[PDB]
Amino acid sequence: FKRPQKVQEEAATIDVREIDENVTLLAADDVAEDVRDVADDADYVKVLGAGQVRHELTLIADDFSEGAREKVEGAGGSVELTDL
Amino acid sequence: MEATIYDNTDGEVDLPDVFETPVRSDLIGKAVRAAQANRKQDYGSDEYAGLRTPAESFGSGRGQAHRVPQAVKGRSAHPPKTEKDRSLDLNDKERQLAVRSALAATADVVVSDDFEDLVKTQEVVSLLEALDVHADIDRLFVTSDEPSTAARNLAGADVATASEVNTEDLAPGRLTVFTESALAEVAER
Amino acid sequence: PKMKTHKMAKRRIKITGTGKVMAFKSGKRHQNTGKSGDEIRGKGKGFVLAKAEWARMKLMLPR
Amino acid sequence: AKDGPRIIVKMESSAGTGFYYTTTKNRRNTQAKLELKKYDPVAKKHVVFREKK
RNA sequence: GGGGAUGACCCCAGGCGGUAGGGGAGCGUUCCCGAUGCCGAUGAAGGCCGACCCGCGAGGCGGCUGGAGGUAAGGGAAGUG
RNA sequence: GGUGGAGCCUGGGAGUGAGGGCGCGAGCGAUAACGUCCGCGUCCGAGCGCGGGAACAACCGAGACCGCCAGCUAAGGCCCC
RNA sequence: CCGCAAGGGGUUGUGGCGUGCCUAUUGAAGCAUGAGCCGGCGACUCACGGUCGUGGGCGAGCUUAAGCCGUUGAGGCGGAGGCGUAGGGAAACCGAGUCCGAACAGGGCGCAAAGUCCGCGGCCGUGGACCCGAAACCGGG
RNA sequence: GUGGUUCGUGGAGCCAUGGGGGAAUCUGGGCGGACCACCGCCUAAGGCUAAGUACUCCGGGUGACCGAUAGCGCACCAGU
RNA sequence: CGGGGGGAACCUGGGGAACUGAAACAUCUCAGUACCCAGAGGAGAGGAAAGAGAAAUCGACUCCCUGAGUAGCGGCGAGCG
Repeated sequence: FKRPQKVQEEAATIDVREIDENVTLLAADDVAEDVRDVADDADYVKVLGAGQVRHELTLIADDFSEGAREKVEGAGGSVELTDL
Repeated sequence: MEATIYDNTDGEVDLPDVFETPVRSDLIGKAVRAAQANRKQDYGSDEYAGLRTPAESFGSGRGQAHRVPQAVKGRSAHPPKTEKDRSLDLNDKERQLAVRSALAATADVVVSDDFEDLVKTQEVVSLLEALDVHADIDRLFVTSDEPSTAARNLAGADVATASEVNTEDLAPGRLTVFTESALAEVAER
Repeated sequence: PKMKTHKMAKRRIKITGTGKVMAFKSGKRHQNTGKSGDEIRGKGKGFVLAKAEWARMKLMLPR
Repeated sequence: AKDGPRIIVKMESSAGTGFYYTTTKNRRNTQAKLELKKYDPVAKKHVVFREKK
């Protein structure tokens, strides 16, 4: 069912409990009130829900799952790229 | 613990956790291999001699049977392929780990910085009188940022430096002396 | 180097990390079949076992 | 299927335009132009289906 | 399987014909280590013969040969039987 | 369930993918063939290597880990070789 | 005859029992093949992929091309990248949910059980790739 | 009507051309893959340009490369 | 005045193939491979843009790794890429 050639768009798999945790590690930098956009395991910052939002942080990322953004509401804040 | 500082009568320094640990043989050996491994060279049996000429594989019907394999001085069969990738690249982390636990093994002798100055191989003769032994026979020469000059050539020459010396260097059953910034090698560790 | 009957990779052919794979039902249809309706109720996915091995394998690497 | 100009010709129907259609095989056999039955386009539900094609 | 000290010993169970073929384990072969390894003109090797070791592929050893080696108690390597 | 020891799933490494021989139940076939065709048991597999029926895989007994100067039996035999 | 003596050495008269050896065979002394003798050559390997096993180094793990360091000549530093870190779909895209569909019925998944690099190894793909073995097609002469 | 290209006649372009038509010199003219609008890009239809990769007749080194049936077939009145 | 005649292998251009794989074979692959040719060199190749790509970004040509065995070409079959 594939194409007559290239093109391809983007975005990417990043997420909830994932960041609260290894980000716990991320504490080395923007992990106080958090200002997110790591540079340590991914490529094009979306965030899956599941887990239980924490660490009160705001993310300069692309976007996040239903649950995602909601629990986010639970313990932090949202910040979406270039223009959203 | 017992990290003995040269210039004998003079002071003592401490053995760090790093070297301390307990030892990893399988690995050590690995290191070794890594070593000679990427070092060797390679060999081959003449492509030309082996598949060059014109072979007239004498038809049939005639009382016989057939540039190919199995008569003599040629063919080879599956030769020292000059065509055989000799390398063996272990793996950074692996390797350094190696120089590591290995060196621990070495701890099982502390080159007091001042020494980076002594200017004569007979002077070597001297420090030697200072601590000779069969382990001494082992003897490995280590300075710490750019060699202990003269030290470098004697009935046991060699001179690694605080950065760039490794199991290859001496993990190999030997015994030795690294200058303190060589302990900077420690740093590397 | 290496590859995949990039073909079967494409028509029918995909893996879930389970290390398993599926392709489309394929039992009739998409050629003849004035045939029926409820039978048409026959084209979600087919999971052929064991063989999904030459399969998987030959694809190996990407999919 | 096996296009047979024999008393066996394929045909289908429409839902007044409930939109598309559904699958039928038929026979001049008896009744020519004739062809009416009811169905359910993706369009809502039911509808008058004329079968000719 | 019943203890095993490392062996090993003991009981019984318990078989143990075997090609394609699948699994374990050893042997000598010319090479790279001489993992705080070197024998030899009173012989290196290979040869020539043998009623101590091994289940064995081999060992050792003693005798005579012949002129110069090369072994490695241990791992590595393969144009190996 | 007396059994004891096969049983099941997951996965790597396999071979052969064409045998025939016998008894029995069918085919076919002149109820002909050390014919063939399927079937039910075994057989044989280049070693299912010993016994025998002469000799004879291969049909009756029989499972061959290894013990020359032991003993009980199979089937099969015991006037002689 | 006793250079390892009351036991073996060599040779054999007799007597017992006894069909070679290798290929390929339903089946083999073979009368089927193979091979006249002795000595040396001689045939499942390497490379890159991938794969499963495992020895072992961290679980996020790991290395290019290079630059520099080099009796021995010493390795070190390089962080484009690529394999795990959810995935469901054709896709939009959503997303631990996800497709079909408009229905709470199923398929994929979630469920960490987590890899990952390197080492040696049974194997597979491309390689002349267990070894020799023909007719023949094609190129230049 | 052919070529290169990953393109096997294809939704199929760019450059290169075989054969016929045969433009415009800066609001020129191709370009971003059919095409159309707007944008973005380049400025052809002349020439030279050391160095960074290949190669081995020849010289050097070095080899867990060979030992005369192995090494290039030829270690020496051998491509004879 | 310069040429030509060399030259093991290397370069570019001119011309430019069957086997073999697709378990046939007409597409195709083997390849722009082998070969033959002309010619420059010590190296030729090529080489400052009617480029790239699109983040309003990049700026010789070449060669390594990487990109991708991806994007994809295709009796969408071997494979090629």
